Amino acid sequence: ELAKPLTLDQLQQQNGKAIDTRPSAFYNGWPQTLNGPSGHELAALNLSASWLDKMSTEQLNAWIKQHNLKTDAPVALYGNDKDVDAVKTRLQKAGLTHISILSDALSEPSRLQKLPHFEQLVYPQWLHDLQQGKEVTAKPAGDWKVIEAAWGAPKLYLISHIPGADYIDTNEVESEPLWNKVSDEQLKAMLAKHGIRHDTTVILYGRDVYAAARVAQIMLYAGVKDVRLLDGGWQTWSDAGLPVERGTPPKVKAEPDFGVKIPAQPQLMLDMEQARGLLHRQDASLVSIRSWPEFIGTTSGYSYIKPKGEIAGARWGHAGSDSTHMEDFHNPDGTMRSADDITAMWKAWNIKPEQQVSFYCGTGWRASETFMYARAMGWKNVSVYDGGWYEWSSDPKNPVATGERGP
Repeated sequence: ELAKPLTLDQLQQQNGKAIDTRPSAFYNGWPQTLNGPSGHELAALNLSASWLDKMSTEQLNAWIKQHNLKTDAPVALYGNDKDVDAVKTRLQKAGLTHISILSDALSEPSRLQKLPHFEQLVYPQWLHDLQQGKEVTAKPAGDWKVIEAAWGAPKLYLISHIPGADYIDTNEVESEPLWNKVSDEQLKAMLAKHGIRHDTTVILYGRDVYAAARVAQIMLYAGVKDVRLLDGGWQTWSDAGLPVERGTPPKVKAEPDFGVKIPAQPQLMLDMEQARGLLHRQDASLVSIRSWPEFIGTTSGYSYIKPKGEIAGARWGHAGSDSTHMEDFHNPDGTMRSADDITAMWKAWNIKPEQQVSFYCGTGWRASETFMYARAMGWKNVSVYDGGWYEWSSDPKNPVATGERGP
């Protein structure tokens, strides 16, 4: 059973921590109802009851230690009753000894904290409701498109996809020889074919978030003003049990006139020499979003990239276990991890919002995901260095760092 309830001020006086047991969408800032409260209590941690069946004892234990919860320091939970009880039970089994309810949680909307642009990382019920013609928070200001992105021709999309979702093949936005973005003229044709003007809202999802992210960032470069991602991609829609549609992509009405000159935001993409110029500075960071084996030089990550090693002077931004995973940015349900947590992860390696920051990996997909998360987090000067390791290392004169090493 729960300890004595605590108000936030009592919690602060007793040096405790608040834990928001709601899904991350609500933690991030999505209101649970129209004009409803937006965000989480100050310095709150997010442990969503919905993640518990995907977190082992080890995983929860690591999470407790990584957030500096002391066994006997008060923790005050909030959210719905059932989610609060589920969290309480696991935390008790993990050995926390002072678990209470935060009795005034969410009662003062003006004191809550949120992702500066949480509305860029959407969630399934929002998108269903949008589709159904309901009023939603942060509604698209005008026309909108929902689009699944994956490599190659539609595969899983044919079996199942989000109702009314188009499909983009990532090969429409990037190509040989270097898996850099196709030309400004080719993006113009791709935008037109997918019914996208600069003032069209685009919501992108993939089986893998980074596929969506990559399309997304390249559309932001071109000039689509309002581009967003389904947070956690397809598996969140699947998990929610919402309706699906099947079969080939339906006809989309083309938009032959984009309505501004492409690229409207060239600064969001950096070339080799721009990337080079960030290195060895405190006011900028060129950031490797590659697995640690990539980063130290054990492997290149890619069957088609012979060289091994890292851009010398690049700072490690974390990423995932191999070249096609992104665990270091995901919660157990595949959604973006807490901004406070990403922020501390990057700060430990001297990566900070006040710097000019550019992310890269082997060819750009993982860097695109981190780009979109930093955008949602309010980071004002971020980009992707497209060519990345494949480009960097294709010239033997570029400097390469190797081996285990710290900040």
